[PDB]
Amino acid sequence: SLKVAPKVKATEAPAGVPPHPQDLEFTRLPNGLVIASLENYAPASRIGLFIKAGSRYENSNNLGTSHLLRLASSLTTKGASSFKITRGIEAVGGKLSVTSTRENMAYTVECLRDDVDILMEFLLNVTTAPEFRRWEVAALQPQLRIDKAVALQNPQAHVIENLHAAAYRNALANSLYCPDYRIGKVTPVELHDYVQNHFTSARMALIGLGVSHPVLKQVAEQFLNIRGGLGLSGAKAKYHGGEIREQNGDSLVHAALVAESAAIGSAEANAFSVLQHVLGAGPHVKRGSNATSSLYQAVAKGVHEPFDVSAFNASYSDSGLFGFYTISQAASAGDVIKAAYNQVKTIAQGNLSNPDVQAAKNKLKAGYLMSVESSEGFLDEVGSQALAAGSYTPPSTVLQQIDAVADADVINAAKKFVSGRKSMAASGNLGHTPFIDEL
Amino acid sequence: KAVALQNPQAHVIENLHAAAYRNALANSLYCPDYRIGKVTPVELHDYVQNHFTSARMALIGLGVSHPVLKQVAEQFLNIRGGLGLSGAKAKYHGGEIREQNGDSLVHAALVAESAAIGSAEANAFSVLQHVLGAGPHVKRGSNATS
Amino acid sequence: MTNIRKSHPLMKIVNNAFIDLPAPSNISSWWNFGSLLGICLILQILTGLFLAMHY
Amino acid sequence: MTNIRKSHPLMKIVNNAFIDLPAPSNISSWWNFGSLLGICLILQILTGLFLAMHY
Amino acid sequence: WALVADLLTLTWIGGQPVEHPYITIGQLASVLYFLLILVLMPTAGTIENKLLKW
Amino acid sequence: TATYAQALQSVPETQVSQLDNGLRVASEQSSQPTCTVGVWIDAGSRYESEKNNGAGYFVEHLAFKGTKNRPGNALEKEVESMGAHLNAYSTREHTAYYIKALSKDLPKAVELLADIVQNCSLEDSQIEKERDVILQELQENDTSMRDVVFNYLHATAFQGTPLAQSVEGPSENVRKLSRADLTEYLSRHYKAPRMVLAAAGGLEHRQLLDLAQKHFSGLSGTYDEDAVPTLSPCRFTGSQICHREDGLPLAHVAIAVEGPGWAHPDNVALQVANAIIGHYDCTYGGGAHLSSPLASIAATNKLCQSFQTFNICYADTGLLGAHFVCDHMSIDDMMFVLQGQWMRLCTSATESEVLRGKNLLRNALVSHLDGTTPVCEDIGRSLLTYGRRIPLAEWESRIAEVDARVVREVCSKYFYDQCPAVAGFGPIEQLPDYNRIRSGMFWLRF
Amino acid sequence: MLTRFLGPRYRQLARNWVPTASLWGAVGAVGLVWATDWRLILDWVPYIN
Amino acid sequence: MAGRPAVSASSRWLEGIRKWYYNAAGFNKLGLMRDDTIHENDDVKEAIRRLPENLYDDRVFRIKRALDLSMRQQILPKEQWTKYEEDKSYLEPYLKEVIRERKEREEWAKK
Amino acid sequence: MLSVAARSGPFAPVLSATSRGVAGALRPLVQAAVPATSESPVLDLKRSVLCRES
Amino acid sequence: SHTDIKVPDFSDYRRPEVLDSTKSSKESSEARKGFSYLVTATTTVGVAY
Ligand code: HEM
Ligand code: HEM
Repeated sequence: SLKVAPKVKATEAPAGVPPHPQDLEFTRLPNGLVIASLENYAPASRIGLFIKAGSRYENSNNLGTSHLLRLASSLTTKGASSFKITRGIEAVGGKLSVTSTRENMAYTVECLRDDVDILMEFLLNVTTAPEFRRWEVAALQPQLRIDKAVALQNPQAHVIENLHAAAYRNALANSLYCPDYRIGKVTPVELHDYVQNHFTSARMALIGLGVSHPVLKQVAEQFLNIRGGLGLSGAKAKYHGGEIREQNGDSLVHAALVAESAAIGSAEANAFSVLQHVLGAGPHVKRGSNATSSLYQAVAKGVHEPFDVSAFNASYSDSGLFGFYTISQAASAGDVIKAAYNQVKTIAQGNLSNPDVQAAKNKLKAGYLMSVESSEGFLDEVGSQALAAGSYTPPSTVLQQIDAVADADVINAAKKFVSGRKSMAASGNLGHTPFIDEL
Repeated sequence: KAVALQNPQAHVIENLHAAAYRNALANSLYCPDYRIGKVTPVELHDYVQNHFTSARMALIGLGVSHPVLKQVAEQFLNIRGGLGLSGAKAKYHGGEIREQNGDSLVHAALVAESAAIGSAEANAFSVLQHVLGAGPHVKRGSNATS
Repeated sequence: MTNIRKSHPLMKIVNNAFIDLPAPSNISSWWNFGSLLGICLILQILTGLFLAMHY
Repeated sequence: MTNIRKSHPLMKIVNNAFIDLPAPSNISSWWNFGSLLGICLILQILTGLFLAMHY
Repeated sequence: WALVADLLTLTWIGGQPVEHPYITIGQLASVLYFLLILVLMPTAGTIENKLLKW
Repeated sequence: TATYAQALQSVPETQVSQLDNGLRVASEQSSQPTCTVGVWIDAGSRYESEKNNGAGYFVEHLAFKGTKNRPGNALEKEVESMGAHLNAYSTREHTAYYIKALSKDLPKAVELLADIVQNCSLEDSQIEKERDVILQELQENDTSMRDVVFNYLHATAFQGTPLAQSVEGPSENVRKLSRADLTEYLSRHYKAPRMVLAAAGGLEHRQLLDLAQKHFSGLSGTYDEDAVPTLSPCRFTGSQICHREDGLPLAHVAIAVEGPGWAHPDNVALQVANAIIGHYDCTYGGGAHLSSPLASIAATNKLCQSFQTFNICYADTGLLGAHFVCDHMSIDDMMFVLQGQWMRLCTSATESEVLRGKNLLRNALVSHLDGTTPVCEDIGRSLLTYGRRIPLAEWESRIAEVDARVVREVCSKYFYDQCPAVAGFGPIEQLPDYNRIRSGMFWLRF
Repeated sequence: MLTRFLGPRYRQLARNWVPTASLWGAVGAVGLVWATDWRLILDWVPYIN
Repeated sequence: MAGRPAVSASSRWLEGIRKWYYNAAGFNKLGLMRDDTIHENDDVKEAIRRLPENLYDDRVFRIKRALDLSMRQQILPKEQWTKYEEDKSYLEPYLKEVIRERKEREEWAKK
Repeated sequence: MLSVAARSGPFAPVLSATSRGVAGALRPLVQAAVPATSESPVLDLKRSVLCRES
Repeated sequence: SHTDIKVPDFSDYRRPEVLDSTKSSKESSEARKGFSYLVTATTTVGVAY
């Protein structure tokens, strides 16, 4: 109700106490842990534990450990069993979900504010003190195939996995799902090593939604020992640039042509983000023709068949991938990629108008505000901020940063993509889809 | 395909042509995983009617008189091959394919573009092939000359 | 219908031939004689046994 | 034609309980009374029927 | 084997007339037949269960 | 210091004001810099006869394609360059057009919304090009097993009634629909008295009312002798439809009975009953430990690929039941335990599991309103079905009054010994006969 | 649900089946009486006296 | 501290009664440990399924050879018997957890 | 603006105990549905989309 | 194209009260099932005799 977009709330006639908003409390513990407690006085309370234990932190030996660790929740711990956790969570109606990207791994629990203390114990025990019994890990192993099958049912979820694989030789290239050869090859020893190395104060942050600061403060820092020195990540990564082409006889061809962009926090990343909306990265009108979308409009002429195209901006803590993602028939797959690619080249040549930039800034500002508007989306925004950075930035400050992006910076961002080393990942019927050297 | 791919060297060779070439020569010798069951009798008839047509054939026999071979071979077609999106005239591209399967032993194949058969340059590579050693000659040997 | 029915290694599965057995829809009335014959058989045994107690 | 796949769609499948049934190796002689009991039934019925033809 | 022996005692005393020696033995054998199975045998299993650390 | 009960009381109260022509202007004030505003109208398949069935889907398609003031894509261009999101959905009873933007952008969003409603263009080329568009995803929607089954269930549960029509409508009706039918449909169902303009976010209620007064005043009500048309009851019909197609891998089956309706208070008790049965589809970490007995058994021996419990509510009817996705040799094994769970609540429901269901329902209401977008839908839809909008605290009062005795009585009134409607799709050979399905509604068989 | 007490749930389940169990015993009573026209039961009914 | 509830059993002391019973039971003569002769119910059967492969395979052969001895009505030589002191419970830790799990599950149902 | 959803880039799969497994951030698929060719492939070995908790 | 399906006319076999599409089917549900069970109850009564 109250802190569902800015972490500073406007005055709303202080009376009663629940009907009154307040400021935000941000603290960093001496051991490096970060606590960002919120009290919006909402009926529902949400607690999230954000960890730098993404899928990129697995080395070549223990691939897929993060996927199994994502599924490893609701298992027997040192304080609560698997039965007690599943029964205890559902009895109070609460939910327990684990969100894992290539960099972070968020442990989120949602329930009502009356029973948030119960959800506290079931969160620390799952996150910090898992038993990882051999029989239980073995029984959960076939779920890896089931989870990977449904997640790969969507064709564009598989190109993104190959896109990072083709572009990196390192951490960021690891897929989010356990490899086909590792289903059954994961062992409780690997899970204990992954948990011990990658669960530490310096790589964790606790975020709450409707909970007092001392309640969060007292339940944070117990037994965090060492950083993630197991392998690969924890010692930087590097960008490669490649091309992965997979054929599966599908009717629709998915193509993702990207380049090297800047990491988050950097002022150049904002240039790509506003450039991402100049090119158009998602419809705003249901069943619309995308008149303002430069990419869709560019391919509209010539191609008179079903197709789709949008910008792609995958930004990370150390690097990033920027480019366009397209969907087209195999009969005219090459035309759509080439037409969309040529439009980006015109942007790099300075053929950009200030009203086009002004609209893109408006889309970026609006798109960000609605992203944090939801209670669940708001937790993810601050949670990742407390991990990538050491403090929270209010949305008003973010809007200023977006408004402080010069039109020249957008052109330079376009030049970086055009002149950069590309990384193409394609899927479907690749009879007509061109290669990187063919643009 | 499963039995023929039990040998890890078969997979690398299939991937080696896939990585190196874009055109005809990059096609694997085995039906793709998505095409098992998707082949139709009309496709087989088209393949036969286009490629099983005399000028692309040659009849060779051992221990058979020439008139027996000559008479039996005078019943053939007069057609040539067709076109292809991924197979027709081959052109070298050069790439890199990396597959991970957790195997104990690692197979690697690093190749470049050599010359075609008949050409005198192909003979240069063939004799160069045995300079570097391309198979043992002594059982359980230490390969001194390799 | 109450449970997953659990169990099953008993003589109930032998009785699935009387409950869940597939049968043609257009089976006419000339077919009750199969069950009628079983009715007749156990009727002769029932009356016959009580007849044999005085014969 | 598979010798193992015998005349299965018949009553022999029931008789697999007499031929191919797994049984413990360490069965002592005290288990023999199960088969003896069946022989006692058959013997009693066989002699009983011929007794009932004159009683 | 105490139950088997007692079952044999019941068989032996079943065929004998009801007089003063078989009245006493008959009651004792019968009361032991039920006492063994109902009380002594379940208590026997409990004692050994304790005797085997479980 | 802020208990669960106290937080519900501090939720801002919805403000509802009526215009001169009967337009209901509603809003909920908040603190977000963003907001969404939309118009909910009483229209859908149930309001269309067979001749004009599927007009709403045809009308909705052309709603954003051009207006009198902004012909062509100018209406779309205004929204996109502004940074707002434009969405629209239509069901058998309601259609909506809501636009999400910044709070400072409210004045322009309302002006655009009036143009879409009052000044639809329906150009002759637009219908012809949209007709081919509507004929396209109709073929696509044939591939959606879940949507086809629910259309099948609606077809036979309310057979011979307006409620049995599809929102999209038959393909033949799509081809023969002309501009005359569309404009007639607009002039008959798009009227101020049957309209509500809702909003939520960082907007003052006074601003929204004044904006509606400026733009929606031109809207008219009580057009002719028809004025505001009234609905007619639709009779539930216990039946069974089985589209047996063995090519498709999985079997989708939905079985439901007549519900109470939108305004019936028995919805709260029924919603607790559905929460007790729960849902599960092959991706939960709980597995065999799931509290719901149906979910626990379905996960222990891998009964279904998916299953869920629904309560569709209409003006005077409903479809209360469940829908499950399973193998071709698991339909009988789960329909037996699905109906077995229903007869347990009707006969023997313990207070402990109702407490689990009550808590589950409590979280469903609070967590559904995760922003301005679902709040306006709740504000707009309630004002068309419940009349007033029910506060969350009031929902808690009704939820706290449900116990085991209420659940046993309410379930036994709609579930026990009632003829259900069955819809099947795929390899449904194992699907039990209707008499086997019908006889599963009661126990002890004597 | 209250801190895992000792057999509260089964007491609630038993009470649900008590009204039908009590009426089920009537079939065992009346049906047995109906079977053998038991003398001291068919004396309080008005019609069958 | 063993044998019987009394401080001293009938046949002197208390610890030797259990040692005397172990030789009297005679499952050591067959080459079986104490937990190799337990009754397999729905609880013990699950606790067997959690045994490590090295320990489960060892149990299989100990049972397999014992049935061979019982089939021939024979026993292992005097030097191959299971010593009472060397007999260790390889199944008690696994049984206890299934006891703990079943007790929680059973008591959670009644609430 | 430091997250994986605000930038609408990479993916973030979710595994839950009371909710369905949901994976996917913003990437171009909505605009493809309007010229309907993406047939919404059958639920062959698949769970129910959109989840059920609201 | 699945929306082209329409349940055929069952009015030939429909009971007289559920003939009207406007009138709700819940009004006569008690009596529609009451008459059918009356046949079953009267058949068991005759068989019991
Ligand atoms: C398929 C089974 C049977 C058939 C077809 C059958 C048929 C007959 C017939 C035709 C008669 C001649 C009665 C007459 O003409 O007056 C008869 C008599 C008799 N049957 Fe059977 N019977 C069957 C089974 C039995 C059994 C199972 C019993 C005894 C357990 C039995 C006991 C008798 C006796 C005692 C009579 C002589 C008394 C009398 O005729 O009324 N029957 N039976
Ligand atoms: C388990 C099956 C049976 C048992 C245990 C059994 C037992 C006996 C016994 C203990 C006697 C007393 C004989 C004596 O003390 O002299 C007897 C007599 C007799 N039984 Fe059975 N019987 C069985 C089955 C049958 C059957 C199936 C029949 C006829 C089909 C039959 C016909 C007779 C007859 C006619 C007698 C009198 C003749 C005689 O006592 O030698 N019995 N039976």
